[PDB]
Amino acid sequence: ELGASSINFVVRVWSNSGDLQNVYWDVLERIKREFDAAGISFPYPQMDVNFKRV
Amino acid sequence: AGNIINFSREPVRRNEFIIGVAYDSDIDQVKQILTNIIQSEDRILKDREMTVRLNELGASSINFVVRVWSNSGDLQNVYWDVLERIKREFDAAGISFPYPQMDVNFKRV
Amino acid sequence: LAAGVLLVMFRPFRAGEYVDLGGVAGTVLSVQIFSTTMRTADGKIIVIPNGKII
Ligand SMILES: CCCCCCCCCCCC
Repeated sequence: ELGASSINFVVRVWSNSGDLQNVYWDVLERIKREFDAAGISFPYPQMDVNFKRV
Repeated sequence: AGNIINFSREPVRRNEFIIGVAYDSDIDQVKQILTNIIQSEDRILKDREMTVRLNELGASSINFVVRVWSNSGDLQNVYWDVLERIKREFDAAGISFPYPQMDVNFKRV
Repeated sequence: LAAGVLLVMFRPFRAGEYVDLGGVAGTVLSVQIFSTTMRTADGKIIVIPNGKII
């Protein structure tokens, strides 16, 4: 999807019902670490402001 | 003709904290601080599961989740004590709870 | 009573199985004649009439 302030990626993976939450947490933490190290940036809410009556 | 949510039935219940810190906060430091906070409370049952780990990448912060079990009589008290201690430790350690954030791009300067 | 009999005969769930009986989720503790008892992940006990479940 092309969101308002970011482009959302989707990741879907299958795992045993006993390892669902654990794999979710591990993958999320690893995703954050890799993106921080690689350069990819999670963006804050964005907004273009046009000034008038300066 | 409806569900009957009984609380006083089970002698042990769970507390859930949602802590949102800045995006530059060290994950390892936050996890260690939370673990030390929840391991020093004597009213938190150590037999049960004590989960503290990154739970979500919010719009302005990364939310951590803390889950701890305690007797039904000590639920609210442990919640309040743990919340106050969390705030104090984060303030002393350096971790910062962020205000709502927003990137503004200027035009027609 | 009829719903409980049906749930005993046809077994959509058994004691110890995580289920979501219409907006409420938790491990099933026991199925009885008039209602079944489940324990939500939070740690509280919920009693649901069998007819509503069915
Ligand atoms: C009080 C009524 C008890 C009987 C409920 C009906 C059970 C029908 C089962 C049919 C299985 C094929």
